[PDB]
Amino acid sequence: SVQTAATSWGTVPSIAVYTANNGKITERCWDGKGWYTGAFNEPGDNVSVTSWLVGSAIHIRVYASTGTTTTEWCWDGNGWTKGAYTGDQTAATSWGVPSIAVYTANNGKITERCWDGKGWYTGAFNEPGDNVSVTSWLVGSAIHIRVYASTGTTTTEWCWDGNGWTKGAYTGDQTAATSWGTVPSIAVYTANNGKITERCWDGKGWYTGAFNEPGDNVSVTSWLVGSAIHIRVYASTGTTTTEWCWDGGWTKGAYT
Ligand SMILES: CCN(CC)c1ccc2c(c1)Oc1cc(N(CC)CC)ccc1C2c1ccccc1C(=O)OCCOCCn1cc(CO[C@@H]2O[C@@H](C)[C@@H](O)[C@@H](O)[C@@H]2O)nn1
Ligand SMILES: CCN(CC)c1ccc2c(c1)Oc1cc(N(CC)CC)ccc1C2c1ccccc1C(=O)OCCOCCn1cc(CO[C@@H]2O[C@@H](C)[C@@H](O)[C@@H](O)[C@@H]2O)nn1
Ligand SMILES: CCN(CC)c1ccc2c(c1)Oc1cc(N(CC)CC)ccc1C2c1ccccc1C(=O)OCCOCCn1cc(CO[C@@H]2O[C@@H](C)[C@@H](O)[C@@H](O)[C@@H]2O)nn1
Repeated sequence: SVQTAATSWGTVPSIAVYTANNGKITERCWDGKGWYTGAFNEPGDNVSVTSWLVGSAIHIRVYASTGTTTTEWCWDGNGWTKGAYTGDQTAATSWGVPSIAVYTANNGKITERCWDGKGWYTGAFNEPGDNVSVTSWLVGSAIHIRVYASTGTTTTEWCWDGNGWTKGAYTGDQTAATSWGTVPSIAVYTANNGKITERCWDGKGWYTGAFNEPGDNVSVTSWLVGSAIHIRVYASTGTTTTEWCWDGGWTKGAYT
């Protein structure tokens, strides 16, 4: 089946969903007025994405992978351009300049490349895995990162909280992760052999979430309005991606 990556921003919000299909990555966009096909169009068998706002202007980084080569595509308001980033599965997160962290699963090994505003360098993360997802949150200036590494049917959470990578309490399969607030609350979606289920953290242990829908692949994005969380899960079977919406139960979204 296809596989997707999703990012969102702003008050509307705007959403961008990238789809790797038959060697080509395309983009579908929401700006509150219906879904439309965006301008991003590049080769790749795997895609991950991150984005940040500068004022009212979105900046987007899309990581497109073919074989072992990952190309970074940059939206900074004037067309898509090839970024400096130097088969594989990737997952990406960013915070703040910005700083960016890209995790790559390659032949059972997950490694990490980092952007700090100066150049790309190889981060400390090395753990086994065939599938990878990631989420992060700031507590002040302090980044906290959670990487979900999957091998077979086991998914291992790895935690960055300022002083090394520690194995998390979380309990190949393909995952997608999002988080919100300062506790934080986390939600991890896992596509396992045709079905997507949910595991949740609210600061006091992991438990089964209410989301349960079919799909071979999953991506996710979320935003806060005040303290209310809104979540969009993109579940794909074949070339069909269904959007599932949490806005306070889960309802089928308008995405096509
Ligand atoms: C870009 C337009 N302007 C004019 C208003 C601008 C805006 C912000 C900065 C600006 C300039 O400069 C600096 C400089 C520093 N320094 C001094 C050298 C370090 C202490 C610090 C903060 C700001 C910052 C800055 C300060 C606070 C918060 C964010 C930034 C920033 O956007 O940051 C943008 C900085 O970009 C300059 C360096 N740069 C940017 C890139 C772009 O790279 C692309 O984008 C990257 C994010 C990656 O994806 C990369 O692979 C890809 O190729 N390559 N080199
Ligand atoms: C009774 C249990 N203990 C001690 C035995 C405890 C309790 C509370 C804290 C404790 C410890 O430590 C801290 C530390 C900090 N700092 C200092 C600046 C940050 C480095 C701040 C507050 C407290 C807090 C804290 C104080 C007030 C309000 C909230 C917290 C808190 O939950 O905060 C979280 C601390 O642990 C308590 C509950 N908790 C946190 C985790 C973190 O777990 C990881 O991170 C999670 C988000 C998930 O990824 C999870 O799977 C992964 O294992 N597991 N249980
Ligand atoms: C003025 C009174 N009317 C029309 C007579 C009205 C207004 C709002 C809703 C209304 C009705 O009905 C629903 C019904 C549901 N349910 C039941 C749980 C399932 C369908 C949920 C929410 C509302 C909403 C609703 C609640 C909160 C936020 C937005 C909306 C909305 O859809 O419209 C507000 C206008 O905002 C711009 C137009 N808009 C927003 C959306 C939300 O779309 C979803 O969310 C987007 C972010 C995307 O992910 C998209 O694919 C997905 O379908 N659709 N159209």
